[PDB]
Amino acid sequence: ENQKLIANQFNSAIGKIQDSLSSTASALGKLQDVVNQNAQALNTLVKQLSSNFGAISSVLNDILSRLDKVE
Amino acid sequence: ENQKLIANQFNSAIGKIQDSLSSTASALGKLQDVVNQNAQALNTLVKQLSSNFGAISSVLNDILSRLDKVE
Amino acid sequence: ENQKLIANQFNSAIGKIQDSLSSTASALGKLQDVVNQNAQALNTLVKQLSSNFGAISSVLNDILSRLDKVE
Amino acid sequence: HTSPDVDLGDISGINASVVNIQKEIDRLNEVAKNLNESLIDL
Amino acid sequence: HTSPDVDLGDISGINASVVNIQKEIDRLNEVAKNLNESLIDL
Amino acid sequence: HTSPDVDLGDISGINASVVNIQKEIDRLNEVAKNLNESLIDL
Repeated sequence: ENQKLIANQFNSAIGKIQDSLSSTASALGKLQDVVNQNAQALNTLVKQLSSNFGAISSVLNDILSRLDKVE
Repeated sequence: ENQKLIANQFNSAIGKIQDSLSSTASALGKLQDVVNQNAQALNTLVKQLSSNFGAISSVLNDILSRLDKVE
Repeated sequence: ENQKLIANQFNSAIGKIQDSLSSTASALGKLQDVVNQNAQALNTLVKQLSSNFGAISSVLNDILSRLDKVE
Repeated sequence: HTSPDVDLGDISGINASVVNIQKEIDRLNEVAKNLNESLIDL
Repeated sequence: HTSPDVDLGDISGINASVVNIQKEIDRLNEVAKNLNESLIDL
Repeated sequence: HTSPDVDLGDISGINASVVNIQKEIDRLNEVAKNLNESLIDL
C-alpha cells in the first residue's frame, strides 16, 4: 500500500517535472529567437547608419568644398 | 525502513527541484524584462534617429538650395 | 523487488533531472552573456552616435554661419 | 545651375521584437507550488 | 540677415539595461550537484 | 583659403552577438521525453 503511494506520488512528480521542462524549453526557445532577432536588428541598424553617415560625410565635404570655392 | 528512506530521499529531491524551478522562473523573468527593455530602447533609438536624420536631411537640402542660389 | 525498481527508477529520474538542470544553467548563462553583450553594444552605439551627432551639429552650425556671412 | 536632393537611407523598418514567456514562467511557478501535492506522507 | 541654430534631438537618455541572473545559475548548478545526495542507496 | 575634411566617428565595429542554445533546448526536450522511461510500473 505504501509502495503504491510512493509510485503514484513519483509518477505525479515526474509528470509535473516533464511539464516544467517543456515550459523551460519553450521559454528558452522564445528568448533565443527574440535575442537573435534583436541582434540582427542592431546589426542592420549599424550597417544602415554606417551608410547614412558616409552619405552625410560626402555631402558635408562637398558643401565645405563649395564654400571654399565661394570664399 | 527502506520505505522511509525512499520517502525521505524523494521529499528531499522534490524540495531541491522546487528550488530549481523557482530559480529558473526568476531567471526567465529577469531575462524577459531585460530583453524587453533593450527592445524598447532599440525602438526608441530608431525613432529618434529617424527624426534626427529627417532634420539633417531638411537642413542639408536647405543648405544646398542656398548654395545653388549663391552659385 | 518493487523497492529496487522504485529506487532504480528514482535514480534514473534524478540523473535525467540533473542533466536537465545543467542544460538549463548553461542556456541561462549563454543567454545572459549574449544579452549583456548586446546591451553594451547598444550603449556603445548610443555614445558614438551622440558624439557623431554633436560633430554634425557643430559642422552644420559652422556652415550656416559661413552662409550667413556670405549672404 | 542646379543642386540634387540628398535622400538619406531609411531606417524606420528596423524593429526589435518583444518576448512573451509569461505563460511559461507562470507554469513553472505553478508546478513549483503543485509539487507539494506530490510529497510522500507514509 | 540671420541664421538659426540647428538643435538636433538628444538621444543620450537611451540606455540598455543589463541582466544579473548569476545567483539563479549558481543555484541551479548547486542543486544539480546536491541532487547526488538524494540518490537512494537501499 | 582652405577647408578641413570632416571625419566622422566610425561605428562599424559595433556588433551584436548571437546566442546558440539549441543544444540545451534539444537536451531539455529529450529529457522531458525520456522521463517517461523512468515512470514506475509496479
